Amino acid sequence: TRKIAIYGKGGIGKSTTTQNTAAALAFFHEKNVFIHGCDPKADSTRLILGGLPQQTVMDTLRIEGAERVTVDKVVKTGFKDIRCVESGGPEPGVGCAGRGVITAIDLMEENEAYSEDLDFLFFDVLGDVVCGGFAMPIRDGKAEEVYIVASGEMMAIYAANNICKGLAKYARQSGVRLGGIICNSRNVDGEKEFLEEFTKAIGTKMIHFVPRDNIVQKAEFNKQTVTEFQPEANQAQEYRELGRKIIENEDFVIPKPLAMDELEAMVVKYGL
Amino acid sequence: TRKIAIYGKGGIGKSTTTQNTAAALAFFHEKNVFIHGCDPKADSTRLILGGLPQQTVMDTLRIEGAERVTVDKVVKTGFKDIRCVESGGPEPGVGCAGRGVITAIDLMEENEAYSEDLDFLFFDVLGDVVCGGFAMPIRDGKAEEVYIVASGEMMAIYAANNICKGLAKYARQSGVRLGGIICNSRNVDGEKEFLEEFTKAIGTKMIHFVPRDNIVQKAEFNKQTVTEFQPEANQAQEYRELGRKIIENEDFVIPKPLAMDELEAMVVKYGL
Amino acid sequence: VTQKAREGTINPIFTCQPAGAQFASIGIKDCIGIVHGGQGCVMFVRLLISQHMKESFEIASSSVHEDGAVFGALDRVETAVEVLLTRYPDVKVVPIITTCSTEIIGDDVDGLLSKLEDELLPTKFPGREVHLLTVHCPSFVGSMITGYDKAVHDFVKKFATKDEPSDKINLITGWVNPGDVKELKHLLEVMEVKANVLFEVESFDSPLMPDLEHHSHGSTTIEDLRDTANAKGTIALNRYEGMKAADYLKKKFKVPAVIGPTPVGIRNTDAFLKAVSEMTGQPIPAQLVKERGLALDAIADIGHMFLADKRVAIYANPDLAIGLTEFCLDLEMKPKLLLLGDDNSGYVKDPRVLALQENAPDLEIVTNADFWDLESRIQQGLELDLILGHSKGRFISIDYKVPMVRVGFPTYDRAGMYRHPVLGYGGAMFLAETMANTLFADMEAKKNKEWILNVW
Amino acid sequence: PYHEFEVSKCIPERREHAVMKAAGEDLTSCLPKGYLNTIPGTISERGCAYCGAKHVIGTPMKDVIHISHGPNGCTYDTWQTKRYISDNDNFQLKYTFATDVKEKHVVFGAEGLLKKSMHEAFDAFPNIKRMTVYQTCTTALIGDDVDAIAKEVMEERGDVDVFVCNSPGFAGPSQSGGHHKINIAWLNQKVGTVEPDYLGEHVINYVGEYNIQGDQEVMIDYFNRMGIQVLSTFTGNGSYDSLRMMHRAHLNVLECARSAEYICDELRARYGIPRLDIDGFGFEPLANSLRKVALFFGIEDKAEAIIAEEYAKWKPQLDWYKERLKGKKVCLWPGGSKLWHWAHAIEEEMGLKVVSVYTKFGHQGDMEKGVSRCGEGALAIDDPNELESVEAIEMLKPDIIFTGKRPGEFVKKHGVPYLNAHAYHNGPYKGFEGWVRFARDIYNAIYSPMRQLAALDISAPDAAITSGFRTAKMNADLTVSDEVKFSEVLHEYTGKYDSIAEIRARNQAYAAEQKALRDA
Amino acid sequence: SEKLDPLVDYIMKNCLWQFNSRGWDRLKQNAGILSQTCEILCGEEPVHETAMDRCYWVDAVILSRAYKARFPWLMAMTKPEIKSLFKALHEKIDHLTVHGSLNTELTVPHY
Ligand SMILES: Nc1ncnc2c1ncn2[C@@H]1O[C@H](COP(=O)(O)OP(=O)(O)O)[C@@H](O)[C@H]1O
Ligand SMILES: Nc1ncnc2c1ncn2[C@@H]1O[C@H](COP(=O)(O)OP(=O)(O)O)[C@@H](O)[C@H]1O
Ligand code: CLF
Ligand code: SF4
Ligand SMILES: [Mg+2]
Ligand SMILES: [Mg+2]
Repeated sequence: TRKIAIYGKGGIGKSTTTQNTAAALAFFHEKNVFIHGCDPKADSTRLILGGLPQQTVMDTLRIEGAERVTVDKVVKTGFKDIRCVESGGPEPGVGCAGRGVITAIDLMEENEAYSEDLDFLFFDVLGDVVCGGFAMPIRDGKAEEVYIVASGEMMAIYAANNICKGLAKYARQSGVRLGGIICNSRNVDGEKEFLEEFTKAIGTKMIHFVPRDNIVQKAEFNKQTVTEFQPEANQAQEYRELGRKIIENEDFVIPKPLAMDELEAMVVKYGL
Repeated sequence: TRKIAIYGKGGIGKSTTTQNTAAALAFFHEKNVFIHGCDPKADSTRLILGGLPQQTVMDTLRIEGAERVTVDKVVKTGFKDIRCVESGGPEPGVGCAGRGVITAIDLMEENEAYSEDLDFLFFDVLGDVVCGGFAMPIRDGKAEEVYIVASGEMMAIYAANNICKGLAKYARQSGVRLGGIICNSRNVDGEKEFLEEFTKAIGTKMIHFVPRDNIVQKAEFNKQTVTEFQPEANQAQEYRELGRKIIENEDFVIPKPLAMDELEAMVVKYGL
Repeated sequence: VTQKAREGTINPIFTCQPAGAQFASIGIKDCIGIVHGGQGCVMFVRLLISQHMKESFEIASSSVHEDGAVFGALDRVETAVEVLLTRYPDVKVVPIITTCSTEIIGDDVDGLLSKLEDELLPTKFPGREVHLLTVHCPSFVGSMITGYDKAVHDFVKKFATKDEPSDKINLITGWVNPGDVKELKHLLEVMEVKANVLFEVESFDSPLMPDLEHHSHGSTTIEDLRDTANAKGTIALNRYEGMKAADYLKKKFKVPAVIGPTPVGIRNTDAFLKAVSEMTGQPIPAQLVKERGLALDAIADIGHMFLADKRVAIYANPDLAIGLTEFCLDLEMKPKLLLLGDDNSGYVKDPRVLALQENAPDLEIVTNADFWDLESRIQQGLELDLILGHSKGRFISIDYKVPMVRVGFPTYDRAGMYRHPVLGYGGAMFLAETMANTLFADMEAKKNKEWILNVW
Repeated sequence: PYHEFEVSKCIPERREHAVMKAAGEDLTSCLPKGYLNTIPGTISERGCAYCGAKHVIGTPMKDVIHISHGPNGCTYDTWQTKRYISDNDNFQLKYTFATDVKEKHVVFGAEGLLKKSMHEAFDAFPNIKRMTVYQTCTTALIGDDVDAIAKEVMEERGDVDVFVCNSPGFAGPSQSGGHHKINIAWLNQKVGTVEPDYLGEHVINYVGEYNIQGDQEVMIDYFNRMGIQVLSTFTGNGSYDSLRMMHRAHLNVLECARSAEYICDELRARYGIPRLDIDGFGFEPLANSLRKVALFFGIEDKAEAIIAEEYAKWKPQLDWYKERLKGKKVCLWPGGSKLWHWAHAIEEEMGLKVVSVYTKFGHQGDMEKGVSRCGEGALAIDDPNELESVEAIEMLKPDIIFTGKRPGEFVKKHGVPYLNAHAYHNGPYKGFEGWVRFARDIYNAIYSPMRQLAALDISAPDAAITSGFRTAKMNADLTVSDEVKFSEVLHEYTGKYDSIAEIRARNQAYAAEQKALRDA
Repeated sequence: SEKLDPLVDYIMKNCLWQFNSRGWDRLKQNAGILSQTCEILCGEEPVHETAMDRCYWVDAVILSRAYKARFPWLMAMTKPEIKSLFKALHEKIDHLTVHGSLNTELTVPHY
């Protein structure tokens, strides 16, 4: 099984792209996919389950206890029998959501939730990796590959660069590798060129380009993915190509982050 | 002094909107503005300072100690003499940014960084309020008003509703209130109607609509706000109007968050 | 001054801030604190106070578990206050002490106080006098010393209220034994000076009564704390255990504050009495001259015969340890090692420490020390005749055959040390004679000129 | 029926945590709840999961650096509060280690500090090659990866071994969360990683013993005399490497099933090692336990010889105290297993009446054991608080209480003497000699002349003031008959203040002899 | 009835083998130990096919010794009534320890 963690800037489309690629992998390529949402607001599997799951691992520990969490109470099955679990966590401004992710992933390991016949295990993480508990998906025994979702916007690239800085530690400790940069288009002038240049300066590749399309919004309003919504749409084929590129990926590297002066010099060609 | 905290979905434009509105407030309305960035990646003050500060409250505590932090080593001055400080914090995947924000705001109160003559103090906070340390800006003696940045995307509205849930709790402890929803447009079909419905449903209002324009990205690539880049442009006028609408705001409420079944019912007319 | 080069701890000298706040709280009458955090954070501290005093004190917990840490635990504090107030109807003061865990996750216990006072107290305890306060004690800052200092400041800030002026002074004792408070109160009573004593911990020693049960408690009242604002002045004996509260009183109510000296030994007791005399206008009377003379006669019997040139290592609470070093120098002993067991930055600026560096030639001061500082220096060849310190360094004394006099907190390996003073003239006589008797017993155990104890 | 306390009416959740044994009821009628969350503000007796893992089970290991990843306070608070001794010169009592986490390490990460602290500890104690890192509250919330650091330190040194215990204080309702965590961690990381050098003909693992005042040494002496090899002891007087060899024992001899049943059940499930629950306390329970162990190996006659010899030596002395203790009431208030280890044996062999039992952390299994072994009318409480204990004393009027130090100091101020159920008083209390030592402690506490003096009010007009002296024997002989008082076979305890010195100096002789023969 | 109460009472006051951590383990403990006790009292020599069978047997040997010492009426009954009595004893111990047990931890799937 290929265990992958998805990182990137906040609101860049980590969850949408993760769910859509999982649906494409299960539908067009007949793959066994598991999604572990690592965000306390628990919105990482709504499109696959067709509605927000109402049992997170943390809600189950709070109600029943750690010893009563079962891989049947918290793991749901959605589109194309994709298995979905949500870490859960607190409401904004209280608690430790980092510790909840640590405990949720620990509990799924102890209960052997991720099967050995899975083909893909996606850890969909939040956008603000503010503590060590949000790096739990890239520890030893967890995700071996990381894809960063970015865009041509400068703050998305800066966030992607920041994640690479923090990812050095886990590349040394657990051997996790950066598989490439997924570019979710934000309709920025010169976006393709900026992504190619940035991915080159840090030593990776832009694995796929995901167009900005409103069919994604329409499907999201309908509680499903694009693949479930409209398999023959162009956007569904874009997720089918991203999934294939992930399947046939063999470029896994340790990113070399850019000092911010290099990134400042790089963005000049695009502010014209 | 009007102390304000900005919340919203990750990457919705909180930092960009805060810096641009602060520039418009200082330039078009001649207001004394302070920005305290509460994001460990410390990118909340780039457009005002013309580049990332290299001294953060947390970097100084790490090198010299808490007792050797001064309001001169960490507080910088940028466009139209807007005073800026960054909380700082760890690189992604280590430590505790939440504690760093608690300590940074504590230190800036101890050292009287916020001068009596300030008209506005903006606490720019990250998008994933994962702990009680990122709600430190809305405790007693801190921001009395909160503006949530959202858009027509259903995840942004869901994040706004989630933030309102946490903000309802503190409204009964601290007297923090919701001043409104700022809509940073993502070009969603039905975006205006969705935002009007959602703000009415929770008891607040859309204070202003900020269009999606590429001049914002161009100015950002040039390390400045639109007001600094092009004062007479249309986007600069939008920030000036938004600044004017904040100045004249008197509608501060305790939000009524929607149960997920209500929000699911509401979004049915938008996916057509 | 040497700062410890290792970053980890081998055998810590002090515990964490919440323990200090808890110890300050048990000195107040009708006060039960709630430690907001894990159960160990309160249970171990109750055991530690029990080791020192051989008595049980009531401190409560909010009992934070995994769901409390992940989801927020302010509901635990709200429940704790309600349960504690319903089940203990005599409680008037409830301090809420935070720990490392709830300081990390940012539980807003200050804002919760406002809600409790507006909703829970008026509703479910109407007409009951209940005062709630917060003491923020992140254990990754400071130590139990800074926790105590902060809690005294917090108690004074909660209660002190301007009113009609009083002839009393404020005596903030610092972290001292019940025997120390008795000595200080005796000195004030001879001088005819009324004081608000922070804290009245003589009732820590409770009697075993025939019929009426009588538990250990503190005796400082809310009225004492309220009246701190109306005093003629504040004398804080310990700069690290009470200068914050005294500075607050000066800044807020213009109550003049005299900081130190810790009245350890003859000379520092004189300086303390002179400060009291200046503050109050009261002369030092002839009875104190006589009690001072009695202590000096005892010291003269043993001084240049047995105490001169004895090599001493000292650790204690910082103020007591520094004062003990000064007393040992006055007694002609040779202090070799002083251990200041936490990261306070004021030690190197302390005028008492600067004077020690100037005129104590063979003395090494280690700041942020642990017990491995003392032990590894002995293993490398430091020769000592005596140790002054508390009981957690007892195995250094046992294993390296250096006798130890039990001072400070906690002293659990000897009986009744909390009942003897180390302050004042009585404490000076007790200290000097205990050092001599510890040395005498050691000479007899090692047969080291033990025949000499006949015609001294 | 479920006992509700007057002091706990406002917290109705407390009703189902107490039962009173009634005639015509069995385990399926009523049973106090257990292993639940604590009610905040009750001033309960419960500790934290770090206590259960580190303080209770981990530290007893004698050749290990026990370093807590966290601030100094957790490490200080558990230092010099326990009485598990070892034949490694009590290294585990004298040296304690912390990383001393500060605020800069909280904000920026404390993994570099942990690695540096580990190297410092190994450097300062070059004869120690084993280490356990314990999580605290602080470093468990921030997400420090201790396992990665342990791997790095091991490969950098090349001759050390590190065990990782991820048991922060908040991770569980009591010490029980810690018990479970450290058992499963040791099993998964460490068991099977070392092979025994020599395997005798009868090999046991002694599980669930923590050598309080030499309790394990007492039991090792008995096993030696039956010719039984104790491969490892979990964990009192235990060495790190022997505990890595647990998978090679013929039999698991489980003493404390509250703290170590997890590793026993899993060794049984994985390696097929049978689990044999035993009692170490009492004459008859200890005799039966020795009989079972010897019977498993077919060496029963050796157990019988030990039992006859020990009965002849100690039964007359135990009966001296038993005659004087008949009918005295006791409250049995430990944390865990000692309530059901003692409840039946104390009534039978010392004549005491057990009027109440409680557990601080025990699950429903401990309570089903304790209710079974207690008489009708005994009060069984789970997760007691201080006010409940006061109410119980005023209702039951015990003559002595077995509890902790601080709870003991509390009940002292209500007139009652106490013996330390946790650390003992003049222990060890295990063995045949140990039971006699326990009986003498009970008798000394109850019949103290000072206790009657303290009950006397000298300001009362017609106060029974006397002069001279009284002895405990004078007080206790007022309760016995002439036949007992002038018995020529019953005599008081004839043992040294340190009963473990001679026992330890015998276990060591045996070890030397066995090594000699083996090496030949 | 008058035969079961002394036997059950002795087990619950003295023995520890019936208080295992999980119901599925308690069932095996009960069955093995009690069947072997019935065999011992019937004059039989139980046969062991596993090390756990031998562990069942040591408890069985101690318990049968206690039953012989304390309940002389057992050695007077014949094998059919001893079997029926121990069948009844097995049911009662199962009901007390597993079937009717209020210990909810017995169904926790992990150790
Ligand atoms: N390819 C896309 N085209 C259009 N909208 C998109 C696309 N990808 C994502 N979005 C929008 O982005 C919003 C937020 O993205 P989301 O996946 O929730 O962010 P994250 O998981 O990174 O926090 C969604 O509500 C969706 O409408
Ligand atoms: N009105 C807008 N039009 C176009 N791009 C925008 C607009 N507002 C924000 N952006 C883009 O949004 C990106 C992310 O916004 P940012 O302020 O960094 O988000 P946050 O602070 O909420 O994490 C920026 O790179 C910026 O160029
Ligand atoms: S420094 Fe507490 S003992 Fe600890 S693992 Fe948490 S419950 Fe247990 Fe100080 S405040 Fe307390 S004592 Fe430590 S946790 Fe921090
Ligand atoms: S930053 Fe991470 S570790 Fe710190 S409180 Fe917030 S969620 Fe917890
Ligand atoms: Mg997401
Ligand atoms: Mg921002």
